Amino acid sequence: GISRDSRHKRSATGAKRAQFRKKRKFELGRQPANTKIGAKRIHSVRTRGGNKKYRALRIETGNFSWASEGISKKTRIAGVVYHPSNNELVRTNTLTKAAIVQIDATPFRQWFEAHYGQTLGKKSKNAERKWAARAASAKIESSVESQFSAGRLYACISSRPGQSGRCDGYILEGEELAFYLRRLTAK
Amino acid sequence: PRAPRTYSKTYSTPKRPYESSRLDAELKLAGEFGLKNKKEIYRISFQLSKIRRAARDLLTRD
Amino acid sequence: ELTVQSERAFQKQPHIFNNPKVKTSKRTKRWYKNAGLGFKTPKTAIEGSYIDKKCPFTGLVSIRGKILTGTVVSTKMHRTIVIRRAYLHYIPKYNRYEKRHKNVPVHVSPAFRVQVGDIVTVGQCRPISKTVRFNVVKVSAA
Amino acid sequence: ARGPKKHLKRLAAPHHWLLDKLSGCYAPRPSAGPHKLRESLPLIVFLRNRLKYALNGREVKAILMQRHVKVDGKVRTDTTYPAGFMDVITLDATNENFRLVYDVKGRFAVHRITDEEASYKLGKVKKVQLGKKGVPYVVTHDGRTIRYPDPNIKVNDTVKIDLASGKITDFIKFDAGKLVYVTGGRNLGRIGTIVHKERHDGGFDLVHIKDSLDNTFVTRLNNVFVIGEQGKPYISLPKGKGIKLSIAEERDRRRAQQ
RNA sequence: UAUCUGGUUGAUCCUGCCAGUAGUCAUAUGCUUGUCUCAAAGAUUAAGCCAUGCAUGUCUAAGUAUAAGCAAUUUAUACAGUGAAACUGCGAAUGGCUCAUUAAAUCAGUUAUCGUUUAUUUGAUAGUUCCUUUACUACAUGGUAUAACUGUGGUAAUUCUAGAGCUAAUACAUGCUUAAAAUCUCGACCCUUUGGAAGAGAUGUAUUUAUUAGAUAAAAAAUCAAUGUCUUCGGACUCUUUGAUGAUUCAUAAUAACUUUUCGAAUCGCAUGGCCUUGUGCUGGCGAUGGUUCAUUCAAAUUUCUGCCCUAUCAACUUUCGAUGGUAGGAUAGUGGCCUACCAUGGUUUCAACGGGUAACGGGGAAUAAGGGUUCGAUUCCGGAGAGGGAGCCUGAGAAACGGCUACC
RNA sequence: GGUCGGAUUUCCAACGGGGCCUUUCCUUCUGGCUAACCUUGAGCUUGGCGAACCAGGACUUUUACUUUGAAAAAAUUAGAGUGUUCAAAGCAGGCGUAUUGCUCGAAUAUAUUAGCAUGGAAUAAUAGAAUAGGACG
RNA sequence: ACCCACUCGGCACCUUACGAGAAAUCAAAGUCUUUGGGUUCUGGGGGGAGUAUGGUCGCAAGGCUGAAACUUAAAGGAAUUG
RNA sequence: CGCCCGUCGCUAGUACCGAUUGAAUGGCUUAGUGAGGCCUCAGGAUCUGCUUAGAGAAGGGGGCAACUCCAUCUCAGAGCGGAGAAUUUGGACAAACUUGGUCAUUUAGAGGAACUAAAAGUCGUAACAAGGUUUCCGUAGGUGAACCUGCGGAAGGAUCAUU
Repeated sequence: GISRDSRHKRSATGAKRAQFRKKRKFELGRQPANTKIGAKRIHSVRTRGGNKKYRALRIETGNFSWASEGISKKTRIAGVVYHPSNNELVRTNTLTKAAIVQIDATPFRQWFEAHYGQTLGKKSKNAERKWAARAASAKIESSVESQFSAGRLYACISSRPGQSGRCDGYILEGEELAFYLRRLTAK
Repeated sequence: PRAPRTYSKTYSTPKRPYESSRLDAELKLAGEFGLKNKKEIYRISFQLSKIRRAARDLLTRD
Repeated sequence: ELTVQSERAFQKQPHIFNNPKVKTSKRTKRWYKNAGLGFKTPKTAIEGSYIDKKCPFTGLVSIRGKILTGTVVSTKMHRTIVIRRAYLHYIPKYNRYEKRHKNVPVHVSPAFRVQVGDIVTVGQCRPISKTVRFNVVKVSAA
Repeated sequence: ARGPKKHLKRLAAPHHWLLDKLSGCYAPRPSAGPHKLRESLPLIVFLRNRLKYALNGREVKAILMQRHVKVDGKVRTDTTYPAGFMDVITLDATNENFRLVYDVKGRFAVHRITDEEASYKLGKVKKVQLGKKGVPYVVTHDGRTIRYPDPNIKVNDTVKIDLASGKITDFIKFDAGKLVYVTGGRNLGRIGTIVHKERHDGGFDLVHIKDSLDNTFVTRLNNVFVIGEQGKPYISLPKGKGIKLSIAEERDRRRAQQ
């Protein structure tokens, strides 16, 4: 099986180590997950000590946080558009960590309307008072406004689905948002 | 696996074997004290030598 | 050292959420930590725009265990160097010693500016790489 | 070797049990428990080689199974349970209560005591932490884990316990000038009345310690064991009280008690 | 117990070696051998091949028993005694054998896990499980085999197995049943606008993500975005609370969601105890079993400094296709070139790298001695490796298992 | 000898140790201890300069060396005691009023280098402020 | 250019033998069993053998490095008398 | 009449060179084939829960007469699903084999050239005295053999000596 040690590697001087042990179970590795989109499939594997490990596959939907609002909603995923590690993962649309994807943006939109009563893109006394108090925060910024206009919003995957069965992440904002859209636009 | 029983002798052979003086003296001793074995004689001399080494390396000390 | 976000990824300190909505003083935030044992987190690390997560101060890499001192001899690597531990192994039979050296490599932050000959002490941290275990905490030259 | 050990030879078993290098080439392995392997006394070696109340492990299992015995207020019907440091054992037969403490000769003594001196014990705090749901707790040197103690109770302190519950009768903090007991090193069994200490921040907090003959020494702060305050011990102490007289002084002692 | 002797010469002094001499838990052999006690023993050559037979199975009071097994319940109509076989649960990863491998590798001392798993024991630990949450649902408790067995049997042979009929569970798949408050939302409604509002859903545990708190060198001043506490609405403003750590994004707590859904006892033996609202009502003990989390203990894996025999008739070595580092990601139980994508081109070297050899596993130790030392150390204890050579993997907490499977030789 | 060959005093002296001054700061700021308190109340009173306890801010140029300690698994080795009938061994044994029973033991030493702390500062090197980016300021 | 005296550095010399060494002999071949100022290079009985091989240099002749098997009790140094 | 050198000749041994594209053994290994498991794309025998599903027509309840209500053995047919082996794509792991290369460890061998040893072998007599041409060192040549000769060097020389 896939080893995880350096008794099969070279020393630092340039010296082939000798053959010392047989491969183990506590120095092993396993194949990547290569998590994809559509028709959620999660095979599980038994690990060292029970200690289950949800090998993600074909994951269609995931969770995404907006930290300026402190909220965290469930959403589908349009597809990945950029990965620093490999344009191949970008092309083949394989979800991993640090992964730049597009999501529906509709739950965030409708929540914004329900919470502030302030439009995006383009009543009762209690809710009116609520929105009047929650005002001065419907001014997020131009790029997110455009992305809510488009209905496809840029998020970063921060989970490890092949280890967790969970595509979780957060919407991009401001600095890294500008950095990554610049990377996309680089032509 | 059973820890092995210690064994250690109680004698020591002569350094140099054939010295007529040594042999006749220890023969006198054997023939007066009724002994059979230079083994026994060496054994007693070895005990004496052990205690004498102790005496030396003790009176060396303050 | 022209650009902190030189690489394709977005290098930063994790979890340090600089809220773009509030516009407060010190536009960007920075975590840090006193390493302990009488060490100092330098002001270049405090004011630094850099990231270098493998640093003990701004990063998340606890120093703990053995400590060593040596002189730097290499600088040709990226946030990593090699030192020389000149010491003397004793021989009881001949009752006298012999020079030996072991060139351990260490990790270095942007918090230090190191030229060759700068004597330096480090701290045992976790395995930074195949070759490395230690990280520099004080320099002793100019 | 591919998994946990199960056996134990003699001569890997510790010294202070005084197990003999003859009599079969295998030894009683202390099964896991609230105490370590080495600073622990199995009940088999206890009953079979301290009292001679039995001769063979078969007899000892008969005893443990008929339940004349009980540790921590519980029967503890295992032949190789770790009777560790300070611990209490109560025997209906003879209405005895033996306590497990050390002697200066580096051995687990046999301290005959009464039922109330059994009904309380001592325990060194090993650490303190905050459990889930905001329940502060601590854990002792005998695997006992206890909740909602005084915040004044901090690390290296010692507690005196009810033995019907794991709750506290009282506690004693660590500071300069308190009576202690030693566990580890050449000083196994000493009682030496803390005089001062030293930090060396980074490892090995050390303590300078001397018993009432002015005789001083130095020990590790995790090997010491604080038993209360200077003068009064919270328990009764064995022959010697941790003194370590000379070979010749002890020779003269026994020659007076010929 | 810091010891010498014979031998080159016709003789002498010397160098210089030889032989002699003493010992060995160092072996073999020879010749001989009456006794007591202790005891090594197919390592050296072949880690060469192996017939035959054993070497790990296992139950209580207490998981499942109608053995068409055996005693007798007669205190028991369901058994309730014992009890093969079988299901189940544990363990079979320890022991034991050998030393082939292996020369910075194991190992020995010495550090760390602020970088991780951990059955088992031991100490603590699951009011929150009705999910259109009102009929959607037994909780004095729910569903399913299936074995054993009955018999049909099939191969020359196998711890070979099919076919048909039963039946059990701590085996499987499921499953409700106990407080109180407290914030959010809504939000009926009043409408007020200083703005007041009934009523409704949530909150246990666990996983994953994002966010906040998790602290605290020193004292006054100017206001307000709007006075905020209560008002003399002149403003008095205090009150404030946070543990450990050498040091943490630590322990730990809360907001918002995620979960294909984790745990929250349908188990078992004894003893039968108390209230009367006189109901098989309600409550009750000593236990065993298992069970989420944390800690502990026996472990385990990685890890810091130092240290290894002979060789230069081995001086350049490493990097194609990982060698040195870095970023991102994957995998791992976990860090990390462990692996990949991309990138800089570095890294070790006469202070002997690298390569070769080793009748080399290492150490604790053994013989031997004035000291210094030399030699040996497979070999009873410690750590490693292996099961005919290699590779792989299932089960499991734990194996790369070999008295377990798959293949090749 | 004040004990009948034990132990004490002024002890003259030596021996090594701690401290002050001799141009000899041999880190100081915050603190509480304010300490040693100049603080004195009549002969035992009310108030001195922070390490002597401690938390820190602080300069802490580098080593080798050397001392002490913790620690270094047992067995082994040396070695205490011990009548396995002696002995090799082993760690047992011994004593009773032998009915209740009593009772010392299973020491101690060694443990290389390397690693931690550690008093020292001789010895050996070791940078220091010179077309002063020099310290006190 | 000579003489005298002195001086530093050189090639060496005469005598002693305190000292050394196995002896011849030696102003170092001394200040070494009362064993240590600093450093380099080489030898470990005689032969085999400065052979064989492998590298390496040279046109070559040959050189530098350079073993083993096997054999043997002596070879050898300095002096004495014959 | 001492000691002694070498060739040649006999006997025995040890190692070396050596054609033999020598032979074996083991290790590392390019390339190629590449099993076998494991993961992933599908697969779908098979079993199986739910939802209806209409009727061949029994039973009883009701217009008691056609007719009507529901259960019923029945069988399609339909979806809603659960598990699902054989087989299967691709991937990493990668035994073994073939072939070369390479590294070391032993080994056969016609013959050739050496060395050593061995009571009395032949040829001479090079060496030790000025050894009968003083010896030796290096180099070159010569010849049956020791060995000779030339060029330079030394004294271990047969001289420490010519004012």
